[PDB]
Amino acid sequence: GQKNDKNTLTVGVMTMTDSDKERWDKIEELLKKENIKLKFKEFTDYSQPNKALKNGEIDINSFQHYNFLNNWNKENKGDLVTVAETYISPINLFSGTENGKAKYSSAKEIPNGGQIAIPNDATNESRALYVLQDAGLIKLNVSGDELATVKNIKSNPKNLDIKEVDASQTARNLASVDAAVVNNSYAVPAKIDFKTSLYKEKVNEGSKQWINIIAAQKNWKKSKKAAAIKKLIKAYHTDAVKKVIKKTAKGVDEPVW
Ligand code: MET
Repeated sequence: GQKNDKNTLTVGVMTMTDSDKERWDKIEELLKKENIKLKFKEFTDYSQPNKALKNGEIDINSFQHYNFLNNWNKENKGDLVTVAETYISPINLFSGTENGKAKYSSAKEIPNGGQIAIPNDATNESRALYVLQDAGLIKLNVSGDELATVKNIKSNPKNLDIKEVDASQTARNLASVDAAVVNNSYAVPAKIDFKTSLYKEKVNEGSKQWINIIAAQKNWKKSKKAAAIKKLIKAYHTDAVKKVIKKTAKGVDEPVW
């Protein structure tokens, strides 16, 4: 059956944006030459694909950054591994909206006692708190690779309430809160207007932790899928695919190969 078919790979992804479709189209097209067939399982929530991969419902996934992976392994006693890097996806603080329009043109306009929604998984929660500091809204007593929670807020001059919600729910909150940090995987399908960005995460040598990856089981190299996974990586790391991602996700996803 499929799990023991050397020429089929089942890939776990989030609900596909148009740019996701186009890039996986090109990968598929390139993999015909190798007689590999791709199948996709789409997930709606970040807690799902690593569970599905451990359970062997999928052969690899392509949805997360290194941090999320390491953290997920820890919370779950998992042993999933990184097989390759894909793109980085600098995250934004987006203005809350009223009848669809931005309430604020810059972070400094966020009112005293206002509310900001962020992801509630350790690594994206922390990522978002670092963006708030960069946007000039808060100060943290922790720096660099060190994880942050609300407990690390040592300055909050506008007395903002930080509402920790699921990464999948930050977008939905924008109509109810003053601003939210929203992963692009969610921001694009929610059809958020990116003019409402009040701050875009910066990319430096310290951003390797937010590089997205393809993940597999620890023993994938001894599995029926080893050859197909290697071929998939070669197909992903082409100019053809790099061009597709840059064209269709310029400023959203940036290939790192
Ligand atoms: C599930 S960890 C977050 C991954 C998302 N694609 C990002 O780079 O923000």
